[PDB]
Amino acid sequence: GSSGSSGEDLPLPPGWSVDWTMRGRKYYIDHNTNTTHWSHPLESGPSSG
Repeated sequence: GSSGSSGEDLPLPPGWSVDWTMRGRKYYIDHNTNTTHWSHPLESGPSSG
């Protein structure tokens, strides 16, 4: 099935941007709050809609 809950490339909100570090980790950046998150912002308590 799924590798291991690595990610679902969910539709990031307006203002966010994902980037891979040298090592090879995927992190999401929030330009609205100026903060980073290892896991998707919608995955853990999205509270969007």
